[PDB]
This record gives sequence, structure tokens and C-alpha cells, in this order.
Amino acid sequence: REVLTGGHSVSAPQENRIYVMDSVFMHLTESRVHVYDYTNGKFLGMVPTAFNGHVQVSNDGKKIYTMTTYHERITRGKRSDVVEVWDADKLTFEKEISLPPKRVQGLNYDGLFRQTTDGKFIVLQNASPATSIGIVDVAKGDYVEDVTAAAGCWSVIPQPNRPRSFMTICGDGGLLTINLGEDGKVASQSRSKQMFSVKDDPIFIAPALDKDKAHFVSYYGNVYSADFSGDEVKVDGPWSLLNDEDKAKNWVPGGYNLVGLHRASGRMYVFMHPDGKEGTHKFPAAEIWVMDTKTKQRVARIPGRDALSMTIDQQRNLMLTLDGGNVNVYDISQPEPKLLRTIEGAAEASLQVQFHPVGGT
Amino acid sequence: REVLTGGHSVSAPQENRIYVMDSVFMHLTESRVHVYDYTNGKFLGMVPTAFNGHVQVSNDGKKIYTMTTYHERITRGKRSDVVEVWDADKLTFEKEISLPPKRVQGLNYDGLFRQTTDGKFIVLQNASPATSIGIVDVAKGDYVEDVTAAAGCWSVIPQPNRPRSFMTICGDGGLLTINLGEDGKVASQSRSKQMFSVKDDPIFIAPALDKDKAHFVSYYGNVYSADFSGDEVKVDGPWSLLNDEDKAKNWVPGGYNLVGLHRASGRMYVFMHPDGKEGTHKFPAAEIWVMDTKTKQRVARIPGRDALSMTIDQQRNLMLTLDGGNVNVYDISQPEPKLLRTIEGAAEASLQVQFHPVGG
Amino acid sequence: EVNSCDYWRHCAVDGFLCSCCGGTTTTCPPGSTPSPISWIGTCHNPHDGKDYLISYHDCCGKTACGRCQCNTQTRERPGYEFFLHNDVNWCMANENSTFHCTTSVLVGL
Amino acid sequence: EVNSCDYWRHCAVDGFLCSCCGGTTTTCPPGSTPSPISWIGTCHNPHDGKDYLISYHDCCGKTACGRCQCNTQTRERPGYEFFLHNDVNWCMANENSTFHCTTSVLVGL
Ligand SMILES: N[C@@H](O)Cc1c[nH]c2ccccc12
Ligand SMILES: N=CCc1c[nH]c2ccccc12
Repeated sequence: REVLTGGHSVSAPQENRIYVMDSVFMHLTESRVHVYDYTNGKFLGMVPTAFNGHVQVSNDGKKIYTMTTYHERITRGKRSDVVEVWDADKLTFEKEISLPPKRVQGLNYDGLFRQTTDGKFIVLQNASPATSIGIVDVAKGDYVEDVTAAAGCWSVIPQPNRPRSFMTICGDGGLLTINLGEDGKVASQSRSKQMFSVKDDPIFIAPALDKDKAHFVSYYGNVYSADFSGDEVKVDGPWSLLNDEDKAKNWVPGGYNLVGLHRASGRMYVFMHPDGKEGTHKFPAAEIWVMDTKTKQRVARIPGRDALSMTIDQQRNLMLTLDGGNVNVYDISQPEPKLLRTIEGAAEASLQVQFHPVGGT
Repeated sequence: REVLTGGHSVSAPQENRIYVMDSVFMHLTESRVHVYDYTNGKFLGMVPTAFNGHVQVSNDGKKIYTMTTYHERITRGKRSDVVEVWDADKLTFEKEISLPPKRVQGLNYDGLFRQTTDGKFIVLQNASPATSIGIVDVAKGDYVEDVTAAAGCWSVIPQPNRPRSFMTICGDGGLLTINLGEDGKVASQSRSKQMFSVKDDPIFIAPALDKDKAHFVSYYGNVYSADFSGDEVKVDGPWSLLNDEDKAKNWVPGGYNLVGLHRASGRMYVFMHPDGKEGTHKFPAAEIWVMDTKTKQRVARIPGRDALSMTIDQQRNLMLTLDGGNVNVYDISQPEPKLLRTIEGAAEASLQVQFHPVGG
Repeated sequence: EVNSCDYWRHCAVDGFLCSCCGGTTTTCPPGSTPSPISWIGTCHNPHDGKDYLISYHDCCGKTACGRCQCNTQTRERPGYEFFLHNDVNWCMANENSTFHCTTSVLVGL
Repeated sequence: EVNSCDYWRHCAVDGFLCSCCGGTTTTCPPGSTPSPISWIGTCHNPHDGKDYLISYHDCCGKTACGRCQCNTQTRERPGYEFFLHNDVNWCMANENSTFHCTTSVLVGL
């Protein structure tokens, strides 16, 4: 009477989809990506990502890229670090791209697994524990070579105003910029002046990323800025997120993927908590603050719902926040965010959520 | 200055150790065995068992055997079904033994992964889904025999009175006995008469195993027995676990590894629950009943603590029970079991606990 | 209703309901593969008062869905009645045997 | 007291305390391998009032212990100060990089 079939596509259209990267830390060898519909909280499917998977969606919205580690017998045998290409609509495996056995194993910060603005290269952090940046040629399905210039630096911040350029944060407190050639090798590079004091005002790595600039928040609630409208990056800051009342109550930022920028308005979103001191930089949000980066003033504050990570959709004027297990959906079309809904139990241990790309050219 | 070292052995003596097979069904590719000290609840270590592992300890106490499935890329690529031999004291991997890609994938009933009394052969259930019994020669590290005579049968009950013999329960309601030669190949076999009606009074597969006989309980609370003191197994039953009052409240057995035998006394332990009906055969225990198998009457009943599986240690007179997450330790040296302690959070999803062997 | 363990045709499900996993009662979630083999249950339909054979095919080749776990046992029998038994992985014969979720496919009266 | 996240030597642990996993603060549980590399924390001793360097070597090559998860961050810094950073797997360079648990090894003042 009825017949069981497979081969089906995801039931909701791409513009409804979000990707919750579940580390499953308690059983980290069975990490996976959970695909949800943000409009109604429906679970749509999943992609298995083995040990400590990382995930991004191709800029063109057609493919899901994962990065993971296998061993022949899991806890013994030969290691294979890989990028995998999956079809976004069928949630099926298509291609494995071999990496050198040093891809970063760590929590799911956006900047550990990224792509160039033109989508032609995947750009990932390596740690052996010596650091370098890895480049994967998407068209060729190949690893290119290490960006060894990035030794002593960490994480990848794409430059949205250039096809194949990105920056990384270095131990000297400046930024290193890398400009790739058409083959994915380094064509040129430059190093900025010191942006922040590593000792006295360390920044969080998560950028609040605009088209030609990026802002970073510090352990003590300061903001630093990198302008890459020109070929040389110009650095400035700090300014304080904090008014006198804020300072009096020791408000500081805390979280993981803890900032966001709404590009059209220049509003920056930041998780904040009171009673800051050494060791509280990864505390859950008491509040989300909304900052006008033009006037350098706070324009809104709302309850944090214990959030740790966020992401912003420029195209639909939305913000997602994530407390490790639950995803909150906010309308950010006005200065004060409005809570639309919460998806409970979206993950067991997730520090990263991302929208399926719409538009973005 | 302090220095971190590896290479260490388990900190408690073998006689204190129990093995909680955690399926981790929510993340079944990361199943594992958790090793605990039953005397104090201390976590001693663990053995990773990949997808839906099964475990047993060698009869001589020196090694842990696991059975599991790998694929080259977990959810894709070539399948490898294996038995692994691990050192019991160092909890380290020693040897992989290749199996044909049909080892049973299923919940951890004891009878799916066993060994001969002499410890020389591992005896495991296959399903492709056609059933057969696989034989592994421990000394050779080789799969040596596929017992297709056991098609349509299920599970392995070793005979403790013979070195290389075991029984399996068949679709005709009888038992097939297999006697292996010293090479692990079938040396002889025999089939009993019908023991139970498959249609009208199905038994749970878990045996209450004595030295020369085994008892089985049924979905409706009857008891069947198989006597293997001779070469031909003699079968009988039913007798009822239930008196008239018990029947009036619809008491029946339920659980997974749900029975046990204390060999010195003949007491049989069974998980029971009231309001039995079709579909309640896996319900948690409301009570443990203690049955005198000689008089065929109940002698005691105690709260079941929602237990689903048990195991017995003969020489220390102990029963462990397990509710899926927590292990209860009972003294059964007297007819009424006495609760000694509970080990909370021993597993996320376990249906099987086993003592380290001390008998040799 | 269909996402509940109590739904009539789920009477012998041991696993995660595929309808909570991005699939439906009769379709595998994207990127998971149906099993060619299954255990069978006989379930009573309270609506029309008739009993139906239900085939519990698994969907395979992706790790555990984790949603809507059920363990219902109506007319379920042990492994010596193998195709009535639900404590085994009915993905066991697939190209990849990793268990993802269980479907409940109506066969007939 | 060594099994508590609040114990002074654990001030930059992100992981499972090895002492709850069949090991001790300075020894790996049986069958897990020490990492040759680690992140370092500077922790305050509440008894003598002095600060000590603690080396957080992981134990590796077995799946997650799952017991006594801690996430303490005293003087922890991001990946651009790499050996002060605890959001990465310090098993990364081991023959098998699967993370089992974290030790808290006292180096000195
Ligand atoms: N419907 C079944 O395949 C789900 C299941 C029950 N026990 C298992 C053991 C291993 C894998 C799956 C299962
Ligand atoms: N000592 C840090 C454990 C850890 C922290 N983050 C991780 C990510 C993957 C694997 C392990 C980890």
C-alpha cells in the first residue's frame, strides 16, 4: 500500500534554513550539523561530521562544506583530516578533499573555517601546534599549500571588498593581510601597526565585520577597528562600550561568537555581563547591547537569555543567538531587537549557528 | 616539578571490577565500556567500542574482548566487523580479529557474544539477516567456523559442564546444541524436543544458568528448563512463577537481561511488574522476585528500582541490577537481597553489566 | 499526532521516529537510505477498528537522529522469531549500517 | 577536593578532570596517552598566597571521559597567545588526537 523512499530534498526552501553546529562534546567523535527551519523551529535534517566537525555554507548557497578528522579505527590508526563537500538540498556527501593532518581541532569560532569573498578558496586554520593558514582550491578539489607567513597568528577574517584576501590576528597585536593569486598561493601580504596591547587589552577574535572594515571588542569592553578600504590596513582604538554607570557595575563582553554587525545601519551587537573580572570572558550574556558604531553610543539593551554565540543575516535583518542548546530568533530591523521565537533543544553542545546564504553578491 | 605519565594499570584489584556496557544509543557510534569498582562506586577507566559495541571478559580474567563495527568513513566506506582483544589491567588495545560483515548489531543481551567454558573460543551471533553462529579461535586470532546449522535460531548459552559446547534457542521452540572440536569446527550437534510453544508461551532468551541446566522465563510468567547433564538435552516446563493472587494482579516478567541464578542455593531472581498485557515484556521491574527452583515457589520479593538488567557473582554472593543509567549492588548471601549501594550515572544507555571473572 | 510514540501505527517502534527527523512516516530524511529489510508489527487502528501489518524499515547511513525516541513492544517477539524482533538494527544489511531513524510503513490488513 | 572544578590548580581547565576518569591530577587514566604539548595557566594558591604555573596536558587516544567537565578561564587568552589558550584540543599532535581528559600538572612558582 505504502512504499518507503529516499532520495528526497530538504522540505523547506533554502531561505528558511539555519545550521546549528553541534559539537556533541560529551561524544565528540559524533559531532554533526543540525539543519532547522528558523520560521517554525522544524528540524529539517543533518550532516554527520565525525570528530569535532566545523561547517560553512558555500557563498553561492549550493553546497555545505565540512571539515573533520577521521582515523582508520577512530582511537587508533592513520589520521585523515578532510574537507567534505555536501549537496545542500539533498544533504548527501559528494567529495572529500585531503588536508595535511594538522587542521585546527577546537571550538567552533567562525574564523577557523572560512572562504574567500569570491568563493573560490576555502581558508582554514592549521595548528601542529605551529600555526599556519591552509588554502583549499574549490574548483580543483585540492589543497594548495600552507600560508606559513601566518605563523604566530590566529583565525581568518575575509575582506568582503576583495575577491581573495583575508586577514589574521597576530601575537604582536597587529593584523596580517594575505592576498592570494588565482592559484591560491600568496601573491602579496602586509602587516598593520599594533592595533591592541596583547598584555593590557586583549581582544576577542570574533570580528564585527563590515564590507571594508572590522571591529573587535576587548576583555575590558573596549573597541578596536581595522579599516581595509585601502591596500594597507589602518588600525585604531580603543573607544569604550561603557558609560560611567556601566563601568561602575563592571560590565564587560563575554561569549564565543559574541559580536555581530548590521552593515546597513552600522549597529554592532555584543553579549555583555556585569561584575567582570579576570576569568569571565566566556560567561553567558546577561544582556545584548546594540551599539551605534558611528556615534559610538549604545542605542539598545535587552535580556541575554544566557546566549554565548550569535550570527546576523544582512539580507533579512535578523540575529540568531545560541546558549549552547537553544536558538533565539530576533528581528533587528529596528535599533531594539524583537524576539520572534526560540528553538529548544537544537543541539546538545553548540557554539555556532549560521544562516543559509541568501544573495550576498 | 611534577611529570605526567601514561602506561598505568587500573588502580583497583580485578575482584572489585565491573563492566557497564554503555550503548550511548543517542550517539551509538561512540559506545563504550565503563569500568567501575563495585565496592565504592569509583570510575576506573573505559574501553571505546565504536558502533554498538558488545563486551565480555576472558574467562581467565586477563583480557577484555569487544565486538564492534567500523567503516572507513563511519557513515560511508568499507565495513569492518571485528573482535578486539584488550589487556584487562592496562585497558589497551592488543589485537584485531576480522569477522565476516554480519556480526549482530543489536541491544546487549549476554547471549549475543559469549565464549566456551574452556575460554579457547569466542562464540558470537551473526545476522545478515540470516542467522548463524560465528566461532573465533582466541589462540590463533582467527574466525574459524560459521555454524549455519543454527539458521533460524538465536543467542548462545554456553554449557558450564563441557569445555566447548553451547546451546541456542530455535524457531521450533527447542534447543540446538553444538559441540566444537579442539579446532573450533563443529564436532557434533543435537536438537532437543520442543521445550516451549513459540506462539502461545514465548520465552525470554536470557538464561538462569546452572552448571548442568538452564531455566528460562516466559512472557506469561512460566518457567522452562533444559537439563544438559547428558549429551542429549532434556527439556521440561512449564511451571508458573505465579500464585492465584499474583495472577489476579497480572504479574509477569519484564526486562532484558532479566533473570539470574544463585547456583549454591538454586535461587532464581526475576524482574516482575503488575498489570501485564501484550507489549509489557520490556517494562522496568516493579519488583525482584526470588524463586526457590527446587520447590518451584517464591520465597521473597523486593522493590525493583526500575531495573531492566542484572547479573550475579557466585563467589561473593552478589547481584547487580541496572536501570539503564544506575547500577545497584545487592548482597544475596541470604534469601532476601540486601541493597548495599547505588552507583549513579554509570552509563547513559546501558542494558548490560558484568563482573570481572574471579573463578579462573 | 504522528510524532507521538502513542500513534497507532508506531506500536512496535524501537528507535527515533523519522517524521521528527526531517522525513515522514514513509520517507527517509534527506541523505539517509531505506533498509530493504525490516521487522513487522501488527497494530490496531482505533479509527476504523481494523488490525494492520506495519513494516518498520529503518533509514540508514547517517548517525542517530536523536529525536522522538520510542520503545513500543506490541506483539514484538525475541530473535528466534527474527522478523518480529525490534532489538536489532534493521540497517544491518545496508551499504552503511549506521542507524538514523525508523519509519512505520502500512503494508495491509 | 581535586575532583571539583573549584580546586585551585584547575583554574584554566576546559575539559574533563582526569582524576574523575580513572587517572589522577598528574597521571593519565589507563590506556590514554599524555600530550607532549599543553596550554599553561597561572593559578593562585589559596594557602600560601602565591601563583603557580600549571601545565594542562591532555590525555589522548580514548573517547570523551564525560565526567567532571570544567570550563574555567583564569588568565586564559585567545589563539594569538596560543599556549595560554584552552578552546583547542591539546591532543592535536598526538598519534591519536581523540580527547579523553585534562590533567593539571604543577610546574612551579
Ligand atoms: N529499529 C531498530 O533498527 C533500532 C535499533 C534497536 N536496537 C538497535 C541496536 C543497534 C542499532 C539500531 C537498533
Ligand atoms: N583541553 C581542552 C579540550 C578541548 C577544548 N576544545 C576542544 C575541541 C576539540 C577537542 C578537545 C577540546
